[PDB]
Amino acid sequence: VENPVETFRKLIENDSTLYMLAHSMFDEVPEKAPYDRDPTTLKKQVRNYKTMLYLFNTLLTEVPEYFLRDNPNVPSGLIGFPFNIIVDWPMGTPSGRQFFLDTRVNKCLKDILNKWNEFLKDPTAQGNGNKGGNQALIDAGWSSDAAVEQLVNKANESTTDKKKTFSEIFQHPANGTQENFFNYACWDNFFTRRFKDGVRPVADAAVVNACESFPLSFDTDVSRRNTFWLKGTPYSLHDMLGATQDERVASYVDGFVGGSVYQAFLSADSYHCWNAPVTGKVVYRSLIDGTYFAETAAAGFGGSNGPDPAGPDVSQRYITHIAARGVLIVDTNVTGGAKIGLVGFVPVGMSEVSTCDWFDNTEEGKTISKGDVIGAFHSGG
Amino acid sequence: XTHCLIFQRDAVKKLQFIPKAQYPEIATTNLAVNSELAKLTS
Ligand SMILES: *NCCCCNC(=N)N
Repeated sequence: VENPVETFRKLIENDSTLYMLAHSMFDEVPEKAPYDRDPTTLKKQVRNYKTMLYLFNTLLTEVPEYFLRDNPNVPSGLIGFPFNIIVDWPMGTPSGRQFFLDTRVNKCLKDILNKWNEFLKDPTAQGNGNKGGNQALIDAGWSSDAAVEQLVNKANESTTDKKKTFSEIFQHPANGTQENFFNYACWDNFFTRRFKDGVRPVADAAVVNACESFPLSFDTDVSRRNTFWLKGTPYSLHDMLGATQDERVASYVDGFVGGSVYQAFLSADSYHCWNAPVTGKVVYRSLIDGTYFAETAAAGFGGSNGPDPAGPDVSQRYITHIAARGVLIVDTNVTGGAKIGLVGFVPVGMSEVSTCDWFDNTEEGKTISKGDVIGAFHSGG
Repeated sequence: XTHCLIFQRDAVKKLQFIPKAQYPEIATTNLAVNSELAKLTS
C-alpha cells in the first residue's frame, strides 16, 4: 500500500511528458508580483513539483486553516482549499492546463485527496487522542469569532427568519459550544453538518432548491452536444451527463434536448449537503471520474478573465463537462410527484471538494421526497 | 462546490422559476435550500 503522494512522484518522474509539464507549469508562472505569492498573499508561491509533493504529503494530516482570523483582509476565495492554494497559478498556465487534464494525473490526485478525506473524517486526527479531530479544528482557527460569525452570517443571508447563534442553525453534537467548536468530532462532520429542524422549511412549490447555493446560470433550449470549450461555455448534455462513457444515460440526454439547465455555486462557508429538488422515483444514478484543477484558458494567464485567483470559480460551466461529478435523474411522473417529467441533478466537484456522496435513499428504484437530504459534497477526491 | 438542475422542454413550459434563479445576475445572496425554486403554472 504505497503513499499516494509517492505514486504521484513516480508518475511524474517516470513519464517524460509529465516530467516536462511538471516543470513548465511552474516556469510559466510570472516571477513578478502578485504571482511571487499564492493567491492568499500569505505565502511565497511554490515553483517546483518536488516542493509541491512535499506539501501535498504534509497536507494529508492537516485540516484547512481559517487564515482569515489573523489576516481578515487578504483574498478569501480559497478558504478551505490548501491544495488549490498551491496550484492556483500553475492551473492558469498552458502547461498546467494540459497537466491537470491528464487522466493518470487525475487518478493520482483522486487517490491523494481520498487519502486526505480519510484523515478529515478521522476523529482521532490519525492517532492523536479521541478528541484529536475536534482539537485540530480549534487549532486551525475555526472556532474564532471571525469564522463562526462568517458561518452564521452566510446561513442568515438566504432567509428572513434570522438566528443569532450557530447552534440555532446547524445540528452539532451534545454540549457543543463555540469554545469546543460545537463538539464536531472531525472536519467531515463539520463540513457536512445538517440544518436544525425547521431552519430550512420545505416550500410548497413543485421544485425546491437542492443546495444552499448562489445562482450562476440559467440556460434554455440546450443542445444534445455542444462546443462547451468556446467562450461562454454552452452546455453540452452528452458530455455533462457522461453519455461518452455510459450508453445507459444516452436516452435521458435525448430527453433533455431543448430543456433547461440551471447552475448554482456553493461557497466554502455554505451548507454542503444535497436535498431533493422534487419528489419522484430515481431512474438513473452515476458517478463520473474526472478533473480536479482543470480551468478554462480564459481563466488562465493572458486569458480574457484570468488568471483566476480561485480557479475553477470562473470556469464553473466548463467543469460540468469534465470534473469529478455525479448524476441523478428523477421521474416525477409518478404518484405524489409534480408530473413534470424527468429532472436531473448534477453535483460537480471543484478542486479538493470533489467527493460526491450519494446517500442510500437515492438508489435506482427508490422514491425520494422533496426536501429529503440525499447526499453531500465532502472534502476529498 | 457547484451543481446543475436539468428540466425537460415540456416541463419548462409548465413551470415558473423564481427571478433570482432564472436571471442570476440579479442575485445577491444564497438561495435557501428547500425553498421555492419553481412552481407549476398550469
Ligand atoms: N463548491 C465548493 C467550493 C469551491 C470554492 N472554489 C474553489 N475551491 N476554487
